[PDB]
Amino acid sequence: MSQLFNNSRSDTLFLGGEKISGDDIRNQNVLATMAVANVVKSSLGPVGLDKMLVDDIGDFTVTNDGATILSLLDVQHPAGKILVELAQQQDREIGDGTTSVVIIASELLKRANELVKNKIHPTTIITGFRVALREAIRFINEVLSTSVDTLGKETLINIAKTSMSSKIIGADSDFFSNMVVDALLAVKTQNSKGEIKYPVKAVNVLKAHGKSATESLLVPGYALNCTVASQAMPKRIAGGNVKIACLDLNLQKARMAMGVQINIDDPEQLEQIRKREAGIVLERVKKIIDAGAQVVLTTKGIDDLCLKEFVEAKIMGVRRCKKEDLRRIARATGATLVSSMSNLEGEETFESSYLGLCDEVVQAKFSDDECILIKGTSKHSSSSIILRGANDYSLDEMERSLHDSLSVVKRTLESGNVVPGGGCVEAALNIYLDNFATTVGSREQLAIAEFAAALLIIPKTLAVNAAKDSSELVAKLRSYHAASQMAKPEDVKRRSYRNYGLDLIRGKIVDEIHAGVLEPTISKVKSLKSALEACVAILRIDTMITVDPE
Amino acid sequence: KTSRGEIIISNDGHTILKQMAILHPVARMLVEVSAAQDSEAGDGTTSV
Amino acid sequence: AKQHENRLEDKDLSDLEELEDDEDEDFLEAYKIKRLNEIRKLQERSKFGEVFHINKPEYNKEVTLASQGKKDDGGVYVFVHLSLQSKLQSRILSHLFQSAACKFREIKFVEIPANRAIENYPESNCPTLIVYYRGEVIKNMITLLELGGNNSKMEDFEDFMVKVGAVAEGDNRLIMNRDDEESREERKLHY
Amino acid sequence: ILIVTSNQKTTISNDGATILKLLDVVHPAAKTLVDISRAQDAEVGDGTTS
Amino acid sequence: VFMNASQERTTGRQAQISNITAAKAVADVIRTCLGPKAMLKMLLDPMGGLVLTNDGHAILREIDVAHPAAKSMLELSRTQDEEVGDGTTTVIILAGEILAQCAPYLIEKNIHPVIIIQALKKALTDALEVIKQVSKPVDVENDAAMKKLIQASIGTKYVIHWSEKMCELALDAVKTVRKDFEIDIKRYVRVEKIPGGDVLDSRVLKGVLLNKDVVHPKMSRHIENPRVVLLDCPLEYKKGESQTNIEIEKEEDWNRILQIEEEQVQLMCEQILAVRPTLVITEKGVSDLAQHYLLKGGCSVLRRVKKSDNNRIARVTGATIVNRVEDLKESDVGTNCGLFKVEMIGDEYFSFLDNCKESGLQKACTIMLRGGSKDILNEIDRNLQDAMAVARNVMLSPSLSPGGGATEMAVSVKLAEKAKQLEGIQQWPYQAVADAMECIPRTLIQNAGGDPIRLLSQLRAKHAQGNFTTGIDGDKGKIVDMVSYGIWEPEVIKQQSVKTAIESACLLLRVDDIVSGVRK
Amino acid sequence: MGRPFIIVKDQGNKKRQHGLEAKKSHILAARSVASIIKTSLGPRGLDKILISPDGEITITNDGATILSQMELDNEIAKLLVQLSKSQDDEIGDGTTGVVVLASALLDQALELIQKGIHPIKIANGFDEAAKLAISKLEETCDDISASNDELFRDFLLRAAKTSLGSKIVSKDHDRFAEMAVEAVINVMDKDRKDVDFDLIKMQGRVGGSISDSKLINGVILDKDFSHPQMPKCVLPKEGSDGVKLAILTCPFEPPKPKTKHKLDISSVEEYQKLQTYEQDKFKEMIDDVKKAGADVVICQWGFDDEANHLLLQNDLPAVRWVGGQELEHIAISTNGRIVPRFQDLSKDKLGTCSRIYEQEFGTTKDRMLIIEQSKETKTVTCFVRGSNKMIVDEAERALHDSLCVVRNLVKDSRVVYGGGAAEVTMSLAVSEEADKQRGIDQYAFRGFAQALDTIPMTLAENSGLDPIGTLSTLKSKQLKEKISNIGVDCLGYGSNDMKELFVVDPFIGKKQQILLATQLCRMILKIDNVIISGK
Ligand SMILES: Nc1ncnc2c1ncn2[C@@H]1O[C@H](COP(=O)(O)OP(=O)(O)O)[C@@H](O)[C@H]1O
Ligand SMILES: Nc1ncnc2c1ncn2[C@@H]1O[C@H](COP(=O)(O)OP(=O)(O)O)[C@@H](O)[C@H]1O
Ligand SMILES: Nc1ncnc2c1ncn2[C@@H]1O[C@H](COP(=O)(O)OP(=O)(O)O)[C@@H](O)[C@H]1O
Ligand SMILES: Nc1ncnc2c1ncn2[C@@H]1O[C@H](COP(=O)(O)OP(=O)(O)O)[C@@H](O)[C@H]1O
Ligand SMILES: Nc1ncnc2c1ncn2[C@@H]1O[C@H](COP(=O)(O)OP(=O)(O)O)[C@@H](O)[C@H]1O
Ligand SMILES: [Mg+2]
Ligand SMILES: [Mg+2]
Ligand SMILES: [Mg+2]
Ligand SMILES: [Mg+2]
Repeated sequence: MSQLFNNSRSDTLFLGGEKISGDDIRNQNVLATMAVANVVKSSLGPVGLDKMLVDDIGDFTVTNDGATILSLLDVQHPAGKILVELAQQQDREIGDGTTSVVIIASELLKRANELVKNKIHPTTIITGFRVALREAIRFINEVLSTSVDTLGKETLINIAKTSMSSKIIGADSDFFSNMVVDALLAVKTQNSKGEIKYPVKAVNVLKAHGKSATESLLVPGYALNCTVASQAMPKRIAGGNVKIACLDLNLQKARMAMGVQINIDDPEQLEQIRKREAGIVLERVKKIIDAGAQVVLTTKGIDDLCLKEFVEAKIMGVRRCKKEDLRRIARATGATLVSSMSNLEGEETFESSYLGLCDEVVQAKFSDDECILIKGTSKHSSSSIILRGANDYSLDEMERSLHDSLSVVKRTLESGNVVPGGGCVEAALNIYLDNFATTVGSREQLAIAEFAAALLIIPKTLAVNAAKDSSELVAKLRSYHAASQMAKPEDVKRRSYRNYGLDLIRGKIVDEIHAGVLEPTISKVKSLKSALEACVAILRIDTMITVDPE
Repeated sequence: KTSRGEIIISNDGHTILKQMAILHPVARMLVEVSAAQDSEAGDGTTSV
Repeated sequence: AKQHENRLEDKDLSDLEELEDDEDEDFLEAYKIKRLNEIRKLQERSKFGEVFHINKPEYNKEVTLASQGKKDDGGVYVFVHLSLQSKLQSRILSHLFQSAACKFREIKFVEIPANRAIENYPESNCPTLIVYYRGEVIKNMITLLELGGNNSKMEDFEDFMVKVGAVAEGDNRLIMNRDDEESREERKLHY
Repeated sequence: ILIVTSNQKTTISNDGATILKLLDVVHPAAKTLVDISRAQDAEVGDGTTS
Repeated sequence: VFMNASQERTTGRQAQISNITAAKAVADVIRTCLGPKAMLKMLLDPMGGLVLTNDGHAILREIDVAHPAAKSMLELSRTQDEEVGDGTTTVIILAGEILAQCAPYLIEKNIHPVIIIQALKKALTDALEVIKQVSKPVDVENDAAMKKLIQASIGTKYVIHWSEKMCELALDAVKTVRKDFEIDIKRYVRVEKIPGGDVLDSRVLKGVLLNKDVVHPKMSRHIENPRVVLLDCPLEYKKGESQTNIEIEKEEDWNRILQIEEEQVQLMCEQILAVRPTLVITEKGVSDLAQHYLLKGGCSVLRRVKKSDNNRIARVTGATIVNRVEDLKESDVGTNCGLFKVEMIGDEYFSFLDNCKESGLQKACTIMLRGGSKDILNEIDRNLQDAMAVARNVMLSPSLSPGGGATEMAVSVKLAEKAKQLEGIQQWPYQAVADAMECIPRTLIQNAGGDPIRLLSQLRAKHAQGNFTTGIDGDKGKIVDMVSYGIWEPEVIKQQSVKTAIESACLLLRVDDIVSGVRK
Repeated sequence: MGRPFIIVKDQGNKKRQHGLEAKKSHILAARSVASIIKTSLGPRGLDKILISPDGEITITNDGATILSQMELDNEIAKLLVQLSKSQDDEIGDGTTGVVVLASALLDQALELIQKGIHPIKIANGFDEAAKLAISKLEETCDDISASNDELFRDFLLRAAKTSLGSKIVSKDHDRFAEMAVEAVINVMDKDRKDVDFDLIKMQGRVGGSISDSKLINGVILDKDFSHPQMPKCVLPKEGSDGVKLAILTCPFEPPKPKTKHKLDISSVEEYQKLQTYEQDKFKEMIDDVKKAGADVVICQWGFDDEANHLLLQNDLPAVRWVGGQELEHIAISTNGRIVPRFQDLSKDKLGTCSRIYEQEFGTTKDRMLIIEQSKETKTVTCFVRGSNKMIVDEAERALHDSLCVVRNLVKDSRVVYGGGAAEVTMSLAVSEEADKQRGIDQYAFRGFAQALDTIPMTLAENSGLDPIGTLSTLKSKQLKEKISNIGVDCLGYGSNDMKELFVVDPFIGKKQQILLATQLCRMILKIDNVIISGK
């Protein structure tokens, strides 16, 4: 919208870029926000559709998440970098509402810039949003609903369908909702003296393009993507109570430390020195072979000198891997990760307590790949996810989609209270805040009124993505909600309305309880606060100063 | 926006004047006055 | 490419009739109507044809107004001659004006004594040739040493008129392009 | 509003009739405001800015 | 300006139009590469080689398209090759049609790209049902039917004339790699090539085939019962993991240092002669001093052998991978070796290792190829991968689906009949699934030169009345039932074709915009 | 939206400005233009050197001549070029004062723009202050029309010496001021007087010194006679002292029509006849002039050769090639009228002159005629000299400014007394009304008061006197005493009363300084958007 660039000024000489002031900055900041808001506006909801981004080397990424699509969009403008880092803050903390928090912040900066043109100060505008948000969080506490009289895991299933939607695997949500809920119940633990927590990225994802997403097999146990050391080893260990030994010790032709320089006068010492230098590693592996470790795990590789005894003793070897995956194998099998084998006494040894326990271990072939599937752990249960698709780009889409689905159900179990979805929260907060500040009167009624209209952009964005009549749904949403808030406490039917709203598939008003649309209360909590601080950071900017690079 | 890739928001007049690279030396003296006001008093760096 | 253009471009209305039996009628008569219209424009523009022996009050009109013409920017070139009967080059240039006046009727040929033109003009600088066009002086020419001097010919004067934009290069009236009939007769026999 | 075209001739004005005439508009949608301003200037002669 | 984008944003309906046109363009390149009368394709890579083939996977490996929607179609061939190993062109040609038929609706009747996805999963669920019903089981131990099953894919290749030998070649190789569930893998299937010779004398031989000869001339070139022992370390004197740095003071030390270099190689050689092997295969290089005293005992020394071949030798001879020589015993020594012999070929020497043939570890083998040139070898080698891939599916799944487009045509008829009873908004994309499934017989009729108008009309008239095994004869171009025609394919290839083709459409249909040139 | 975003052509060269900072450059740009000409104000001023692109050089102190023919970039300074010019064309004086006074209003208005008052409201305060200032000056204005012509003759010297005092011509202000006054005595009608400025010509010759300049009554010609053997000085004889100057449009030439024509010449009979035709024409020509009794004949175009000798025989000199614009001015002074043709020539339409002479100027090969008249005639022509080309141009412009200053006295006899007396008188008038009418525009009245004080402070700055003692003395004295003709004495006299110092200015001249300044600054303040298309 800005034209006729600002003139280079001779009275104000600053090194680097030229200074520019006035309303053009907030116009340029909003224009920079629309450059990123229009990108994420189309990929919202189930009816929303996403786009592709090439990496200039033939590779590309078809992305639904707001954090991923903005991470690859390196925004040179300063105001856009705030929203880019906000989505990186949003997905790491909560893992939900990454698209809505950017859309809420864009609509706020739109109407906030319109209010600044209406000649009210931004300080009064910010005070209007904070008092409104403090009442909004108070209203979110009123509309909570505790799960009760529900048969089995139905509340965890249908709430996952809301997060599973807006993806390619939303059609298969009936199949993935069971295994996703069963996966998080398998990695349950105890911490902080009774506080229930689950670990971050505990469930694995293995990229095996193949049969289909419908036939994704839930292996009740841990899975690891590693190649066999020697191909002569057995790929299936029979018999129960298989002992797993987790290590981080190297079994190779080891070298002496840096500050050792061997110097000998006798020629015959080279025979013993060359054998003892290799034989010092044999003392480490001879003790663990006698302990009966059927399958050894290690971070650092194993050279061919020590792979003979494993082939002769029928022991499975493991090559390089990540440091974090072996920690959870030790927790599930009951082993202990040893950085360096030793003992408190003056002699080296290896105890039996360091060994794990599992029922069965086998190397399954996922159509080109060697992966050691562990199942039936004794100490703590575990789980893994076998993703399957048409091509590798879809598997990458399935990775972050499950990461969002796992994150939503993770925060669902932290707090039993839930809130409905489908724009009912935004539709109720609109009418609730319009009624608010009528007694206040003078100045903050216009600021809070436009704030209430800013939250309506989400049910408007979901409608146009469906390519349907949007105002017909907005007339039903707001009116129904209003007729519910005004109503007597004693009116069952009307009160219920407070509970339902927009539907994107059939295009009519139906109940969310029977439909199954549901979200956590934590997803809306601290989402508007992040959008509020995002609006405050750009709205308070008057002039822009740019220094050229040296 | 500084020369390097760092971005910083600033209401403080001392940090505004510090990050702004001024070509005129007399106007550059106000950067040191705000540094002096910041070191001695620590309040009212723009009022001076 | 030029072989197709030479049929029409390199033939006047009198020469275009040669291709009446060979070329198509619609191809030929379409261009003859175009060339016929151009001939009619030159007849309407033929407002001159003899040397206008003028005097000064009039200069402020004949030399300059004419140069504006219609003011359709109908400009008109006006060749002035500051004559001086004592000089030998002046009488030569006066003969070239009357010879060119009979041919180029669209261009105005003006003559006046040099003593009556400018107050106390240098006699050594005479004869002087000025060329007006739309009120602006296109060329302030000095004595005819550039055009051969005493040995100036009609061919040299016609070549100067092409340089100032007064006559086209491929005009059939110029002696450079107006080949003799005996010359073209020998070309057809030896072809 | 002070406008200076490419020919370097100063032209100060208050009404929007001649301001839009000086600025040669390329965009067709922005020419709609210029056409009504000249039409309002030609018919009535007031309210060209409003 | 703003961020590195907004060059020319293809948004709205025109973006999806380019993807359907781009996805259709990939199938048009290999439209003629289907059926028994399929044409070959010579692609020119920029390095300097050449790829002569008709397989859609090998064609699409070498091609390079600068478009992101077509690259997702490019990756589907790797899904089919690294899952079964047959029907890669079938996957690419079917999806093109699915994206194309769904297009009319997307462009005009405005059905949103999510309602089409819901229609396809119910079509996918019904497709597996009718494919399960149309397929008939078959006995796995019947060698007469197994040869006809293996040569179904060979018929669409150049070596159909040698199909009597290739089925015997592939059947013996698959049973060797097959482990007694019934899991097999092609990493031990050696693809060693020999330029020149006739295809008739080419045969599989139990064991390995090296490219090297013996080192010393006195080594026995013909051993009755070889006893192979694998070594990983070199026979050279190991310098050690740390520097020696011997401080020499007396004159009798340097000759001692050079003498222990001779005695250490004696010590490792003498303990190898405790079991008295005939052939010692070392992974790393060998020294000149050590080979003589191994010959004094009667061994045979070779050059450095890469351990990809030593792992095959370990399963053939039954030996184990051994690096420490001090722990060498008599139990880990390879035995039951058939014969040892070295032939003379002008390219390089070739050492043969035959097996006695008489549970345990799975046995490996090497398949001899005697082609006409280098490209003929690579052409025939890919045919074995396509032919041996068929043999795995019948063992993993005893089901057997009819070929010749009868399976996909059966999907077309049932989806078309059931589309009338599926009244609603899902009826239009559900009925469009049958329009593409009837194209994979249409491509066979076009390559055969017949008119697909009356043939498909005659096909649907006889498919409901005659039988479920009706199909088109690709050579003659007439309707011939698959029972009398005697050519059948596995049902697993039909599953991956329907699953991968529909699942590819669900990904590409969700594409809204295309923005190129963001960053690396 | 795409990466291109175009609405008008050539957006790269066009750049807008807006906000308070955009207006800040405009007033500060006027300070640079004002500060250049700030030192040239008053009698102690210093000239400016100008250089054209063609290499022609000139020197001057007039604000309109300085700002004119100068290469500028900013548009606001070009408005000041048109300002000074405005005062010059109409008034011809006050070109530096109106620019300095306009900049003073802008400098005082910036402080107020800085407080939060709208710019149009500031200009409304100056309008009520300006009308009250000029109304108060009109109240304390003295009229000199009641006096007779003798005392009124002296008042022209008091004002002519003022404007000539601020130039380089002031080495003899008593001498050259008579030249500016005596020229207007010959054109005034003595009742409902009009200047008739077009009759008064002005020409200066580069040569000699400025002290040799003497006023004449006639027309100065820059051309020689038709033949050099004619007598230089021509006197009258026994009766009819007027020389009977005959003026002609058509020269001595053969008669012929304008249109193109060819005279058909027959056999030898017609060839010999036409020789007698033109030979009898010249005999008829010389008899016609001698019948009229003319002594000097001038034509706009040159006579034929034979014709140059035929006039020389009868003692009948002639000048030739007299410019067409110059020919009309000769007839007015001589009380004659130009004949269209020679057949209408008679005694009544001939001229009248006292004496003429051909004046030589050193070794140069040029001739100038100097017509003189013994009695009071209609027109008058200045005769300026100097030792340089630019000093004659400076003397012509200094005399032209004084000629326009006395021109205002003829059409309007109500005069004032400037030099800081009118400014301090008008400054305290609005200040005394500011605290009576506090309102919100009191700061605009105070800004208008302090803006008027910059002029006498500039005169105090250029004269070296202390502005503190000078400004405090005028404010304290003028508030006490009602006499309003005390100002800043720049020449260093002991008394500041201007009754004795012989300084007078016109009311129309001092009024236009405030009107054109306050009316321009309204336009300068109303600019918000500033678009400058780069060339
Ligand atoms: N099946 C559904 N029915 C109604 N609304 C839905 C459904 N699925 C998702 N939504 C709505 O779409 C919005 C965005 O969902 P989603 O795209 O999964 O999250 P994000 O905004 O983090 O990408 C949510 O606020 C939710 O209310
Ligand atoms: N709540 C308030 N109401 C009115 N004026 C205030 C308030 N708080 C501060 N001020 C005024 O505003 C000024 C703020 O100065 P400040 O911005 O703190 O300087 P700096 O940021 O350089 O320390 C103070 O000088 C004070 O007079
Ligand atoms: N004396 C007044 N009182 C109130 N409003 C006025 C007055 N004069 C003008 N206006 C308002 O100012 C607006 C703009 O008028 P103006 O810009 O001067 O005319 P135009 O837009 O035709 O150039 C009009 O809409 C009018 O209502
Ligand atoms: N002899 C044949 N007659 C008719 N159709 C055939 C014949 N052989 C193969 N087909 C058809 O060609 C398709 C692909 O077979 P094939 O060429 O073996 O695989 P690929 O497409 O990988 O080369 C099969 O779906 C089958 O229906
Ligand atoms: N001798 C003097 N004594 C007192 N005041 C003088 C004298 N000469 C000039 N002034 C004052 O100085 C001012 C100078 O004006 P001037 O510079 O001649 O006009 P401009 O500024 O247009 O060039 C006059 O208005 C007059 O009031
Ligand atoms: Mg989501
Ligand atoms: Mg108006
Ligand atoms: Mg095949
Ligand atoms: Mg003056």
